[PDB]
Amino acid sequence: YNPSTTNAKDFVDGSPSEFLVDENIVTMHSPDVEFDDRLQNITNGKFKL
Amino acid sequence: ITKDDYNNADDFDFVGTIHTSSKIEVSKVNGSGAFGQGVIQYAFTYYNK
Repeated sequence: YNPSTTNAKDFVDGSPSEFLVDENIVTMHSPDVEFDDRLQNITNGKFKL
Repeated sequence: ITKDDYNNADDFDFVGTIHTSSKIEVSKVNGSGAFGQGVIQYAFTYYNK
């Protein structure tokens, strides 16, 4: 949106039930998580991708 | 009688002697293992074969 014209709220109110994709936040799916229950309890694990 | 490095009078007692200042710190790692819920305390003791 152009901030000089409209606010964020007024812009979203034209279609508040619209969805956008997000590749900046992804969802990794490995068999270890589903089958190894030790990886379903990770909490803020410092890892590199 | 097959040892010639007896340097004090406490080396002959039934109970052993500790000369060094053992520094043993225990920290909890999370992610790997299998334990039961509760609190746990670790005890240490030297013993000659």
